Amino acid sequence: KEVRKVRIALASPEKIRSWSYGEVEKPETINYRTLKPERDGLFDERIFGPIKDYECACGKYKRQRFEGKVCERCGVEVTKSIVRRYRMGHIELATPAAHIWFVKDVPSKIGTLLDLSATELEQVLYFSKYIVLDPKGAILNGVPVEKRQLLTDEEYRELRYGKQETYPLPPGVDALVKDGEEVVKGQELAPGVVSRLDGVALYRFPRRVRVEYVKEPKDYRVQPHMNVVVPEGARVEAGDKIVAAIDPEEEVIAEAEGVVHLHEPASILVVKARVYPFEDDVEVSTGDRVAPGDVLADGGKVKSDVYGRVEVDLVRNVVRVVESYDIDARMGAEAIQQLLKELDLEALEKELLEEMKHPSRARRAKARKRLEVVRAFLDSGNRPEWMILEAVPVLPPDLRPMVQVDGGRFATSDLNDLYRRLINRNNRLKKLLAQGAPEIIIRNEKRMLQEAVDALLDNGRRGAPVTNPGSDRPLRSLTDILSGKQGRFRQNLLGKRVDYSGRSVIVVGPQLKLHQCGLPKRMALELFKPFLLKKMEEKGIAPNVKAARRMLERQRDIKDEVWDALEEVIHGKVVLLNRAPTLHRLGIQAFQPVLVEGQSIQLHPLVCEAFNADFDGDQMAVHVPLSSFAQAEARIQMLSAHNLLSPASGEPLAKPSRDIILGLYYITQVRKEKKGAGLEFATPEEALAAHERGEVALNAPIKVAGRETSVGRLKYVFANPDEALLAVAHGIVDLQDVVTVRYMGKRLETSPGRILFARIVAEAVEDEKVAWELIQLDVPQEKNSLKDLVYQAFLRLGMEKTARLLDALKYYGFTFSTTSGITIGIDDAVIPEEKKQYLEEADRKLLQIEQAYEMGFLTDRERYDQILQLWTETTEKVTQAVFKNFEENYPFNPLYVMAQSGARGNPQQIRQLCGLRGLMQKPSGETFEVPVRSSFREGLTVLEYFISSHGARKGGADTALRTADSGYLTRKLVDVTHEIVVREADCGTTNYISVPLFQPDEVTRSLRLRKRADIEAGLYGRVLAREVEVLGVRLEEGRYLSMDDVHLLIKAAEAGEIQEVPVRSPLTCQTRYGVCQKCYGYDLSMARPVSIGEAVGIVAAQSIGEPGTQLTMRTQGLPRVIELFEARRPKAKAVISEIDGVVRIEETEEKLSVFVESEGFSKEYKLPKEARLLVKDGDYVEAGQPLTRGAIDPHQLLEAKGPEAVERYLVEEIQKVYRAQGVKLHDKHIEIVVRQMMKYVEVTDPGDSRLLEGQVLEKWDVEALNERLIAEGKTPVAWKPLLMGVTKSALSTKSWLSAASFQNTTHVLTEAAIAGKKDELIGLKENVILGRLIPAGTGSDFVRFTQVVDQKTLKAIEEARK
Amino acid sequence: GKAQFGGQRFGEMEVWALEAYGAAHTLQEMLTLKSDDIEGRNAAYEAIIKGEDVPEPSVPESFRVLVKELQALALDVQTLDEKDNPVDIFEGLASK
Amino acid sequence: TSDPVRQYLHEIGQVPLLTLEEEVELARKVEEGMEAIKKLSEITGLDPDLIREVVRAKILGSARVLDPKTVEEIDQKLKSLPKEHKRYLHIAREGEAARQHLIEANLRLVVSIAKKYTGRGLSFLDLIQEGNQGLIRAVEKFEYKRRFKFSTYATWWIRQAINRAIADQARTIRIPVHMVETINKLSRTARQLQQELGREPTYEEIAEAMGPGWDAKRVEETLKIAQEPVSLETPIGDEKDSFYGDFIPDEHLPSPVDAATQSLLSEELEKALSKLSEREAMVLKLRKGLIDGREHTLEEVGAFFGVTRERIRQIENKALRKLKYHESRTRKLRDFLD
Amino acid sequence: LSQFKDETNPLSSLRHKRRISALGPGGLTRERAGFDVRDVHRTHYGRI
DNA sequence: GCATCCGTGAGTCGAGGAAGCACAATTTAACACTTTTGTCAAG
DNA sequence: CTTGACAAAAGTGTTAAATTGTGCTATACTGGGAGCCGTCACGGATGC
Ligand SMILES: [Mg+2]
Ligand SMILES: [Mg+2]
Ligand SMILES: [Zn+2]
Ligand SMILES: [Zn+2]
Repeated sequence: KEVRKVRIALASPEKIRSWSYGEVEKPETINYRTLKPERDGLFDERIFGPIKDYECACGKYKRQRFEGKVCERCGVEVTKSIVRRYRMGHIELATPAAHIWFVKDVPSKIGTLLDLSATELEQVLYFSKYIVLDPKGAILNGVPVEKRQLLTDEEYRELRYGKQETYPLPPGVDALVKDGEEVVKGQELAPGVVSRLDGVALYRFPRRVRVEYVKEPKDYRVQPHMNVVVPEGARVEAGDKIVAAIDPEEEVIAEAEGVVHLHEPASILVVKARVYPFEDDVEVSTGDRVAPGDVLADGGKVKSDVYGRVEVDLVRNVVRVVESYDIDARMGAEAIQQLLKELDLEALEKELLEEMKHPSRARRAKARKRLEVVRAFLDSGNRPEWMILEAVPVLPPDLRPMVQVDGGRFATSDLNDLYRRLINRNNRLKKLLAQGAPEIIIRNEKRMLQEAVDALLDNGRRGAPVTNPGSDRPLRSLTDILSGKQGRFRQNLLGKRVDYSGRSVIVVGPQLKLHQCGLPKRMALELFKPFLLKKMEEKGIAPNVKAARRMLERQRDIKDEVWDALEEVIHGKVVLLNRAPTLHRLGIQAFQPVLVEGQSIQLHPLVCEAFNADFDGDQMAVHVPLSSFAQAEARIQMLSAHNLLSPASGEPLAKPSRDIILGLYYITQVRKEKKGAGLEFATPEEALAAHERGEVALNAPIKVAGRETSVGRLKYVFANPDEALLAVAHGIVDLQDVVTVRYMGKRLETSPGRILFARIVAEAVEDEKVAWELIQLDVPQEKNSLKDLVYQAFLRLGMEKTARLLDALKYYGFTFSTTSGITIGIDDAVIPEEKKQYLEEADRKLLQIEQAYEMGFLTDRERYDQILQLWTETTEKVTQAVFKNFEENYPFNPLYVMAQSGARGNPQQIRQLCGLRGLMQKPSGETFEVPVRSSFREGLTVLEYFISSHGARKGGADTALRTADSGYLTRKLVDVTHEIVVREADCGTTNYISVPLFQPDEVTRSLRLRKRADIEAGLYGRVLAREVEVLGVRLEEGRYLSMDDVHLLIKAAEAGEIQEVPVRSPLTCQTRYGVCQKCYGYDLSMARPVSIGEAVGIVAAQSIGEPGTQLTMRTQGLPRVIELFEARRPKAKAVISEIDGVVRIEETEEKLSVFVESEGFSKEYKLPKEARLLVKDGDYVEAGQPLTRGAIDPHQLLEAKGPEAVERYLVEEIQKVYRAQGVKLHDKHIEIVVRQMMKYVEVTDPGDSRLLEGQVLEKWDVEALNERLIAEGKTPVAWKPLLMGVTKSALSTKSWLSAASFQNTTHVLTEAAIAGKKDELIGLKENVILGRLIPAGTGSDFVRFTQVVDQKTLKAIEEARK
Repeated sequence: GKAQFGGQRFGEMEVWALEAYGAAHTLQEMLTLKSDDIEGRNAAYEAIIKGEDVPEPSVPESFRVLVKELQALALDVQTLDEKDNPVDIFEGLASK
Repeated sequence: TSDPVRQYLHEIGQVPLLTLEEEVELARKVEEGMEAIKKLSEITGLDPDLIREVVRAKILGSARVLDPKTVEEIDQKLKSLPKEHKRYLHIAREGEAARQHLIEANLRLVVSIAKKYTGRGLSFLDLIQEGNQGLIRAVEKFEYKRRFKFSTYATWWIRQAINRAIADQARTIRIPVHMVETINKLSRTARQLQQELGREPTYEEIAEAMGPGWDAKRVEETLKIAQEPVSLETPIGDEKDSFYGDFIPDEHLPSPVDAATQSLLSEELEKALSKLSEREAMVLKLRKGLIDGREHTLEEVGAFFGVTRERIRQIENKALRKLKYHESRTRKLRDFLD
Repeated sequence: LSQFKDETNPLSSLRHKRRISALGPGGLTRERAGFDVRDVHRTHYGRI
């Protein structure tokens, strides 16, 4: 069968014993000399199976013939050794031990069921306070003892063994109270010591005995080794023994008849007891417990009158009943187990339902939590008493191996040590119980057993972590194995090490195609080793596979035909290149390997930006897909030439880069001269003749008669591009000169470089007209123009022609950057003549400010602010001067060309190289008053360098502490939206979102058109929900909005015809466990409608998390994004109006108050004094509209306006941060993540359902329950929308596997085990953990069952069937 | 590690990239056939050296270790089928 | 509460220390109770162990988990005895109670003894509990007639129990007590020689100093045995992202190459055996274990085919020679021999 | 703090002997350290 | 409504590997002797 | 195809030597030692 669901539930002791093949009774692991496992040990062959396949311990059966047989001599079953990895054991605990996962995991589930606090549960479990299970008529301090009452050690001893005290008398003094007399509290016993409790007083050690002979008060002295054997006031006849001693020589006897009197006791024992004299034999014995009315002695004549412990004193021959109660009080996990057994879940559920109606909110919340736990136990079918372990399971020994390394040393895991400690403590407890150890020792050993069980289950959670003696390293328990970044889930389940994988340093390959990479010969031989062996076997290179492998083992034994065979193997196959970190989905790309001589991987330049890979020492990994499915997926979906557009924004990602852009811009830029630059003539011949006279330059802009042209456009008229480029080759004209060409029947006035670029595009796309329509010939080719050209080529031609154009552009750009002559010199950083003047003006203004400050016209703070403003203005002016100097005097300056073309550098860096470094910041954040007036070309001073080092180190630390946060946020986004897949073509929903085209600017307080980039990010590749009529164009419902449609909508908005665009979005998608094709829109990586089965959730998470590193960190930047995704309450939260109305300001010196007034309601908000109010008197504010500048609390906005408003606010605020950094990200991803955030609701009115008020569930589930209740006429469940962060939403998912593998593994696992949650394997993480086919991509049910058949076989089937 | 002649770590982020591409079969191979499916990897190697296609992969050993450790934590982890009947992924080797 | 040792010390601090007189009376009561149990067993004829267990269960009360019904029956039988025997029953009960009190009141002594044995592979509380076991044994064997205080006799048993527990439970791989003593003596001798010579001694000097019957080889083997196993989870590196288990290959399960070559060898052998006759191939498979069973002897195969041993040997040799001829003429099976 | 010596070149060992680490036993930790310890204080002039 | 203790989390690769002593109960190396073949002559 | 003689290979039955495990030391000892520390933010109960 096929695994479809995974169920986790509590394991009963009977089930645990059923799992085990035998009880592990000894802690011995292996023998030290023979190295064989010891019998009944942690590694016993009799329990966990044989060490080697088909071989018993006794060495009698050694073959597969006796398969499934258990040897009679040794007991080891004759089977495969691999069962050693799968056969478990069990340890039968002498006393029950509570599972720590159900004790210290707040809220304590056992405590929740028993209504016991964490402290009380810890005290009871770890033997600190007793708990009563049967009072047995016990009265404490005048209050009868009730059940479930906690008793300390003193209280338990008082109730169980009675009250007793010992007062030690000083030597020599005689007690004032006779032996066997009742005394009251405060009564003096001896002259130096007084009693503290009422009871019978007894002599402990009489030091002197005073016998009164009758014929003589003879006295005898008693020593510690002598014991009196007669009572006080007893008649002793001559010869009777009086005092017994070790030596009969010193034994004291009576000479004649007398009366024995005891005197001088060592101490007095006062016990709260009743004394009964007796004459005949007693019916009871010492240690028993009696009740009033019970017979004690004399055959019923003497009857007990009070509960207590009975003890017979033969010396005084009386029966003492100490007043005590046979109270049943216990500690440890046995009492907890008994209490959980006694619970009736039905009665508890009924009581909790009754209590749920209490008006108190805290009472209702507590009842809801307890009732949720009870309902989980009831529905799961588990028993509460299963939470306390009676038999501890034992992991198979191969999962905790004791291996022998090649060096002879033994390596073992910490689980062996934990099991050894547990077994030792259990056996010691068994021995102590068998030996009748006292209560203290037994209690201590039971506490040790409980602590050992806790350490085995989860080490370090409670108390000091258990460490191996001789070191302070905590032992690795099962919880530590299964939790954390180094746990099983994140290290061996979600990610694994793979075979057929290599790694090497990458180098740039310009000669490679976009779909090719340079795989080294040795790496290809090692990675394709099995295929190479098969190919060598096919040919005559080797006789068989073994000979081929032996040949390949030695480097000098490899012939020359092996390389030819390897080349034959890799024909058609592709390999996956990977570079860590894989920030987005293009970090792994399929390339067609090309064998190269060397050891470094050759990487195509164009994909480098996709890989975020430079060639300063990067390393990349190579993986080899094996089967036909993997090869088809790599060649069709994962191919580098097939992923030309970025899925995040839809713009091209494999586009011309630094050197390519530099070369194309250099050739496509025209020359501007200044020789003539204005001279006007009458006829063109005059201008030409002046040109040969040298008065005017070739490219100098002149006027011939009325029009403005140049000498080049008149002197050089080329009939076709071939003649122009032939003249360029001969050196008559340059690529940067402006001449007249006849292209496509049009007399253009352009440069031969631009005509050459047009020809390049035409030859690359093999279509002159389309290529002409794609390019813009009137501007130099910068990065943006090349990107637009690539996108237009992708739209008009397809992937293959776009890849060909990309390769041609790369080749030509590289060649022209090589031959153009771009170089960086110290004089290329031109110092403007205006910098000195600006610095002098700044110095004069600073001197004026200082003089004014000395005059007292301004204070320190505003003087510092003015200095900062002055220096910022000076820096901006210097930047403008630098760029004006470049664009006027040196238009082809390498720094200017690189900055303008976008190949490298930004205006700030060009300023630092050419202008001034500027202001710098202190480590505390303040900026230095004096700036760094010297640039890098002039050279900084030591002090200026030290000042700049502060900012440099701050930026480095910011990047270091920001990369981890960005990665963790990306992990959260992946784990919360891992289940989102395109699962159907259309869900049929009628809801939508109105994307606004106008933003309400507050400085003008009016609607202004948003930026084109924002509208494109919010509308490109989206399905129109409603038909839109703009500019005579009717976009029907269900039409995908392309870039042309977005531009048309933008133009219509500019014409004032449309205010907002209604589009279908994932927020309004009704598809369960995913989205629909018509709601997602285009697949931005292909500029076509999304294919059904794509994992859009993972794509969205990666797209959002990739530019997290680029966001500035320094409520702004990446922390703002994090607090937005987590729905955290901002510290400087804004104040919003809960209800709509007219605003009224009551600003007073005492307090600041804002009133929202309505027809019958009036709300008051007490604002802080330093609040930047953005609303004035006489304004109409709506519900949720902010009143103070700041960050809106998402929960307050959701509760004030509604789910749509809070979703829109979240999307807009998240997108604002990316806009501020220049990163273009489509709103689909943010909307998907927000939809995942808004997936949960809270029940307010249970209605006709079993749900509880305040319970949090999924919106889809409650909607289904509501429609089901409506179908058969029942009161619907009232629910309130709930917003939670990505962490809380991911942790509360229905599938326990993904939640456990994400975070809080212990809590998720314990909740799932208690509730018996069954994982349906809906998302992608669970299938990854189980290694199944994920329900996305080729594994989606929509396309998984597609069948391909030829014509002939299909016709045969039809003919043979019909 | 190169010194120990080990493979390349295919961590979580690479799995996310494969899921984003939708390469379900490649991801399954890299999780089972090429990593820890003992019978699966042995059969795949035998098929490749024989010129045949690799067989369908099976349950990884890592999931078996997960199940056994969860059982050692006294948690009953059971894998079910469409009809909710228990499914033995250990091929009867752990059944008494 | 958080510190188990603190809680245990607080618990043992609630039992006042025994004076000399109290110690003597408790020891005398224990001796008298043992003698009374002996007399009761002699008279009633019951097992002394059974009577002692019944008396101990009655003394400890019902707060303890043989079924209690037989304990009650035995107690009723003992109480049915006349007064001269109920006297011994009461003496036994008082002796058991005194034994419990005496054991309870000497926990400070065992704590003080065990505080000097810490750091030898066992935790403090484990040493305390093993010393408690030794203390119980000492109370069982203590005699007050010799007039020696209880501490003097109890210390021997407590330290003996602690040392035995350290020898038997401080190592993951258990080593017998005699070998533990040998290792300890070897370590002491090595340390003494090391401090005497001012350098680490070689095995020859250690063996010479140990005594007769010891050589360098035996010292080396003893040191090799005394090597504690190394943990598989010891981190290596500044970051806590590596462990020993990540560098130890698994050499038990066959590698994919090994399984592949085994399958290839099986297929080639099956193809080669096709050239043999039907009977010869079956005989060779039976004689070489190709039927997954142990190689059947000549007599077993002969009885299976109803043939004598000599003919089976002859046909097996002839078939082996034919296979050798085929291999020589083909050479398609030599590479698998290695 | 006892690190395996880096002696690729004499300058390597010379720098390694003159390194100052805020980590180690009793010191800070890689992921327990904020911006306060990682910044260049004004007193680092001429000393670090 | 708020101060406070507790628990959980904080990027990816790679390259870093301190007694002895006596005495009885259990195991096993060393042999000695039948038992069982593996093979060889006899055709 | 069979019918007897040989020459080891393995198993059975003692034999003590080696190894292993439990019992016993009688002046008097009567409550532990190591920590110990530079982080922030966010649930979430725990009380006042
Ligand atoms: Mg780099
Ligand atoms: Mg001309
Ligand atoms: Zn066996
Ligand atoms: Zn939809």
